[PDB]
Amino acid sequence: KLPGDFGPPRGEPIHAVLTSPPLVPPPVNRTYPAKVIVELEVVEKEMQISEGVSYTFWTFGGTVPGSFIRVRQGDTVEFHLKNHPSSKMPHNINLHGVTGPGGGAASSFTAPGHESQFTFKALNEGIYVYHCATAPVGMHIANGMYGLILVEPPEGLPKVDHEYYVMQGDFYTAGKYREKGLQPFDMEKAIDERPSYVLFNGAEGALTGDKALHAKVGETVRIFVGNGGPNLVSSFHVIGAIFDQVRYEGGTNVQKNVQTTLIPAGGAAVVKFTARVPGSYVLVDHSIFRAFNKGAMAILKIDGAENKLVYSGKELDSVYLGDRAAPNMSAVTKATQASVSGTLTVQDQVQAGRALFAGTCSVCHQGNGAGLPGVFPPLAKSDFLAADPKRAMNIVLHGLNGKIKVNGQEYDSVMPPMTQLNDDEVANILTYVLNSWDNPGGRVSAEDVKKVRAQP
Amino acid sequence: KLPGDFGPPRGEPIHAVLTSPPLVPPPVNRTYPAKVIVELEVVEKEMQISEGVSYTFWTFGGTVPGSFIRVRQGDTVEFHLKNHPSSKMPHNINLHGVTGPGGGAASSFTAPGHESQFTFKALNEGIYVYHCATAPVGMHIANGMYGLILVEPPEGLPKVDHEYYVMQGDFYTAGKYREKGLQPFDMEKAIDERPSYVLFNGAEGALTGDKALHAKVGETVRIFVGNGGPNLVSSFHVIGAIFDQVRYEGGTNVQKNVQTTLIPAGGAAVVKFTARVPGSYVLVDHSIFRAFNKGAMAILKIDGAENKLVYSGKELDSVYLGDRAAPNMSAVTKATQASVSGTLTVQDQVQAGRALFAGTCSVCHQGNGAGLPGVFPPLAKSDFLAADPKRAMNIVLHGLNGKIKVNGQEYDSVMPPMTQLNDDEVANILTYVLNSWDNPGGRVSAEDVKKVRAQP
Amino acid sequence: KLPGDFGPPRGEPIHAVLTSPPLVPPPVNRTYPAKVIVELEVVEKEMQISEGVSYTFWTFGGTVPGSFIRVRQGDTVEFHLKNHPSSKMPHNINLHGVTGPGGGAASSFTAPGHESQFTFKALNEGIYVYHCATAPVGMHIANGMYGLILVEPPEGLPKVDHEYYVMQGDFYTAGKYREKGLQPFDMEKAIDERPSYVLFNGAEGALTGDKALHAKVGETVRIFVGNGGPNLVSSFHVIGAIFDQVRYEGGTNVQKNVQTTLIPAGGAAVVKFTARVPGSYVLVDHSIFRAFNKGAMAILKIDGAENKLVYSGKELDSVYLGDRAAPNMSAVTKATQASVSGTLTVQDQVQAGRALFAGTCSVCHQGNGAGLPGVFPPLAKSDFLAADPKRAMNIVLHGLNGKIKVNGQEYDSVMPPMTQLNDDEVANILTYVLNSWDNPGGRVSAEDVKKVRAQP
Ligand code: HEC
Ligand code: HEC
Ligand code: HEC
Ligand SMILES: O=N[O-]
Ligand SMILES: O=N[O-]
Ligand SMILES: O=N[O-]
Ligand SMILES: [Cu+2]
Ligand SMILES: [Cu+2]
Ligand SMILES: [Cu+2]
Ligand SMILES: [Cu+2]
Ligand SMILES: [Cu+2]
Ligand SMILES: [Cu+2]
Repeated sequence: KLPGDFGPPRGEPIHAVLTSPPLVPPPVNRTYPAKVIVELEVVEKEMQISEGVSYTFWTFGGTVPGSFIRVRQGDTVEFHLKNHPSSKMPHNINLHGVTGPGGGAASSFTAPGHESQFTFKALNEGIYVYHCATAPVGMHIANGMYGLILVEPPEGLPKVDHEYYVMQGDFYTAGKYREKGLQPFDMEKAIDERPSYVLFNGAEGALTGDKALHAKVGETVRIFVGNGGPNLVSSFHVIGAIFDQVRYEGGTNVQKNVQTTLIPAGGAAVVKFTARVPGSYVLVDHSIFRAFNKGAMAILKIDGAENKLVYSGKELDSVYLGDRAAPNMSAVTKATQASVSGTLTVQDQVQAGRALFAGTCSVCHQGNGAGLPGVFPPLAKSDFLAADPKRAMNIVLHGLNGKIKVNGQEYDSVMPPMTQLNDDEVANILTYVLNSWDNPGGRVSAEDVKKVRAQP
Repeated sequence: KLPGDFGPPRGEPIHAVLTSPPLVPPPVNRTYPAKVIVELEVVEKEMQISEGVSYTFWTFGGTVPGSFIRVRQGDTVEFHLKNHPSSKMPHNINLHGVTGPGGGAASSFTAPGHESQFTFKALNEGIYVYHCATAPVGMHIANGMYGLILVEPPEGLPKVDHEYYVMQGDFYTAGKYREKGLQPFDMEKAIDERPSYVLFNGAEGALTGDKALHAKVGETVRIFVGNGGPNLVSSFHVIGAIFDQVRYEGGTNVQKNVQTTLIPAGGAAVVKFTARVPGSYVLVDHSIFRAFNKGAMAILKIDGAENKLVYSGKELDSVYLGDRAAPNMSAVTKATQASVSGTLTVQDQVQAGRALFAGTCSVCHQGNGAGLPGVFPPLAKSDFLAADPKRAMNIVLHGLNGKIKVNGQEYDSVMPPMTQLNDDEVANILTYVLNSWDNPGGRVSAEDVKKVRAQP
Repeated sequence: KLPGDFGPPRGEPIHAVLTSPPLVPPPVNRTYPAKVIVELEVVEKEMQISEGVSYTFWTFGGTVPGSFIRVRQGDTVEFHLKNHPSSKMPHNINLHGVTGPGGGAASSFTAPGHESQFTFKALNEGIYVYHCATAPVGMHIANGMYGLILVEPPEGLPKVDHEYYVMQGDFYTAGKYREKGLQPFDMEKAIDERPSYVLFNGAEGALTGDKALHAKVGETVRIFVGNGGPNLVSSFHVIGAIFDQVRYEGGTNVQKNVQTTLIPAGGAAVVKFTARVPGSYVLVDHSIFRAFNKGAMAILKIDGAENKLVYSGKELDSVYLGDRAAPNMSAVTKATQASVSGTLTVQDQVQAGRALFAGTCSVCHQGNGAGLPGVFPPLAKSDFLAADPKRAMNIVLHGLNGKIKVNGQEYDSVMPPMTQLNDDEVANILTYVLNSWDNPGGRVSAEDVKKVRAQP
């Protein structure tokens, strides 16, 4: 035979359940093959890739990753691709797991305002990436045109308590990481495989803080994990936990009891986790500068009873989660909007600075600015700061070392430079400091920082 | 014992069958261990890495990848490496799967005009990369000095209908992708792992168009897949199909039913495919900018009956294959030769432009230049073009957006910049357009494009 | 239950055995669960990353990688992290394999002069990376803050003759590869994943020459292999041998009989090797420019009887090991110290040049400078050199091609440029040549080379 030889479609056609990340459609829960009608529409739209940073995404179903598709092995799928009339570009679809030329791309070419259709049998069980395959293919994928399709085995997957949808992608902005405004696609960075962001589910903080995934102690969690690329291979890892199982695509091999696993560009895996201890468990790309400098972190938050026999210790997770430990960074979004409108207040800056100060400065100066006597000097009521508040701009951008004295105490240490911070970020952080802990007040502007950055 | 303990060589020595890519030597078809004499010669030679782009390759047996070697586990191999007297460099060989220092490299050091020999027992069954290991090793490998050796299990591999040889490599030219002429090796790009080309079998289009691999519906195909590197890891994938099996080197684990698989730098795998539906099936490195911007695409073309129950849809594959959908791009080769000779005609430019227009422009403007009314403006008999044919150079290089009117119709859309196109490519494409569809004619030269590219 | 449900700790607390690379603590050799007290101290210190190149490493226990920790699955581990008072930075620890938030990082935040403690049960058997997780996490890891923890299965691992500890890392210096002096961390290179060094065990030559690992023909060797990253994925490979087994972390799957294996950033594997033939077996990252241009090579040296039936050939391994074939390159270290002190002699330069000449020049000009008549011209008593010893600086930096005559013999070949050599390296190499083989003598200085490099 062929694989997936389960008989002809039976019953009425089914109009398929699509879901937006991070949710999954329900199990199909049937024992017969069906004709499944899938309707998916392309929408090109601006969304926030980071706080105060807009990007023109190209999407399947209005999200990155695109809508999740769920069918049964042996189903006949009638696929309808619509391209919204607001689109500027033509689009198509290639579904991994399809048996046929281009995985559909050859038959789904769709101009703005049009619709295409093609039909395929799902022979191949597994989790599979789908993506646009319109020239230039790389640009389409880089702009967010990918998602997952699950083809269930005929008996269905084993029951779990939660199923989630998480997809990594690499993104290429003309501006640098966290540079505000509408950021165009940068073809030069893309060709060179030098992304400015590496993200889960299309944005920094998409799955952190108040947007974390949830489960309880004792529960099992399945995550359908994709890597849309376009270019990067993920050293996919869960901090502080282990995967009971990892299965790639439709593969017969299943790895068990691993914590770090390589997902190819265009690859997908199903992972399973059992919650044992409460807290935040972090999904990262363990090519570590991606996770901690470019946005590649997502959270699964577990609630329930402690188990001190398994893990007994403090819970100070801002030291690595940094500015993503908090529920959100909406103050940054708001300050950026106000700056664009020309209505930025001191308090707007202060609250944005407060959000950014977490991790970035607090790891050494503490959340209250007290420092640690003799080791990290205070920012709280700092005579050194007050003596020349402007010099703080140079200190942040270019670091500080050597002997200094602060609130009558000697320091001889090293503060690394932080030149990667953008002008608004430095301004906002310093404005927060100046207006906290009985410091002199005032404000620093982005334009002030720009001038200091530019001196030799 | 050791592994491969099958007895002493029997019979007469065998003088081994070497083959050029993409073919494989026949199965050894024997039940006893032999002494196998291998003779392989290094040749340094210019070949075309892309149409009109020459490169000085360093080769084992005159090809990239080098000649395929096939032996049986337990054989004693007497290896003779010759370095042709025309070579400028010394060379040697390291065969993965050899048990001994340097995999042979230590004993096969061979100056131009000389020959070396060493003997090894093939203890280890599997598919293995071989490559040069002469300082600087990276430069030798980057210049094309790698291939595969198969060491069969004693009972032989299972019968299939076709066996093919495909090897990925990353290449480092001083010039940019598709910049014409003889391109030197670029050490700086190589150290930084920033290749200009990523190719199967040593050239763009080596396995596309009229050079595709072939099979029929129902047939099984084994591909011996290598990654010579030097630096890249391939997210190796078949578009529109699945691998029945993937086996790395001589490993005991075999993965089944996967579509995307990671091949390490210096790694090799045996994959198996069963043809089910007619059409072109694309082998790519799914770090997508490699596949679609740097040459990393190869084709397996399947002929036979349609199976509409499995796949039913149109077959417009130029939308992703682009300029590699056609049998070849020989017009580009020819135009480049003519340009070098100072005998480039308008028609030379037109035919080269026609080849490059596929995908690159046709995805939006159509193959006939008609566009799509209101969405993509026409190039065919375009008043906007005719009004200022020179401005077309800026449109290609730097894009166009905003309200415009063309053949009495309003457009308000976005044409992305295409700055990665080389000066000759832009010139040739525009010359094609000007001389097609009752457009005004004339020509654009590479020197014209160069001037426009250089303005602020 | 949970996994690792073996009963409560019994007996007295055990104060755990830590070891420095490349050694491993002994097998725990017990059949009951224990309370294990681990004491690990962070020390920030300058060490030599390469000969004459210093770097400020941040370390767990004074080494890179950090001290190896060995416990039994089911143990309760009381972990004490001390941060030495000389440290400038705060630090913490995340142990992969820990079940709990941050793998401990959340509870081990430790300022200079302080100590922290947290307790965890080792539920998960396997080899696991541990690393610092203090913001900015990437900088901490890049500076060398990683190591391995082994959690044994309850019955212990199978007996082998040797166990070794090898950990890859990528490093980011402001200066270029082999540029002398104290090299700061370079954040820009790190974010871009463009390392200047890629090393085993924290330094070039850490495991080469007289620092190689050892075993004998017939013996089995287990290596606990880590990849600390921060960013790179290793195409981990043994030259001239094969791995009997490769097992990732605590995974249930075990691959057998492979030579090349991908280790994720933050990943760890246990590999097993059986010595069959004498010689040097090279562990590399087979992204080849890492192994041969950035330091990613380590040696296992096997002593014992030859087996000519398995491998019969010469042993000229300087052709690929290059300057790492010799016991060390201490002459380079010494010349650099002398240069810094202003006491650099001609002989200091000569001996440093001699060390660097191996591979770099000897592959073509031979170890004795004789060249090969008609193919590679002589450096020994070279009239061409003597005629204009200064022009040798341009020859090394920028190459030489075309017809030339040397000791009354015609050459028409190509010497590639070697611009990646640093000014001191070129100076020292040429000083060696001038003072060898009855050449005219004199010296070339680094400042001379600097001037020539800077001309147009
Ligand atoms: C890794 C530790 C660390 C981080 C992170 C850090 N600092 Fe510092 N900072 C120091 C140390 C140590 C000094 C003292 C340097 C010396 O001894 O020369 C210092 C000095 C200062 C000073 C001048 C002395 C004083 O107390 O007024 C200012 C202002 C300052 N830091 C602000 C910041 C701000 C704002 C941030 C975040 C953008 C930040 N620092 C991040 C460690 C750090
Ligand atoms: C992704 C879609 C797309 C691709 C690919 C594309 N174009 Fe365009 N092109 C457009 C659109 C849309 C416009 C109109 C822009 C506007 O509305 O401001 C345009 C405008 C033009 C115009 C001016 C208007 C006219 O009709 O004369 C020329 C000339 C042109 N394109 C040529 C090319 C050539 C040649 C190529 C390939 C090198 C190309 N274009 C590739 C979409 C595209
Ligand atoms: C890959 C081969 C190769 C390597 C490696 C190499 N050379 Fe050469 N070298 C040549 C060849 C061939 C020529 C002659 C070029 C010609 O024919 O135009 C040459 C020429 C020379 C000459 C001038 C002719 C003479 O004999 O005096 C000098 C000096 C020289 N090399 C020094 C060096 C030094 C020092 C190194 C290492 C830093 C080095 N070369 C590395 C091959 C090499
Ligand atoms: O556990 N590493 O981020
Ligand atoms: O199926 N991806 O090119
Ligand atoms: O065997 N490769 O270096
Ligand atoms: Cu698209
Ligand atoms: Cu794909
Ligand atoms: Cu070679
Ligand atoms: Cu190799
Ligand atoms: Cu640290
Ligand atoms: Cu980690």
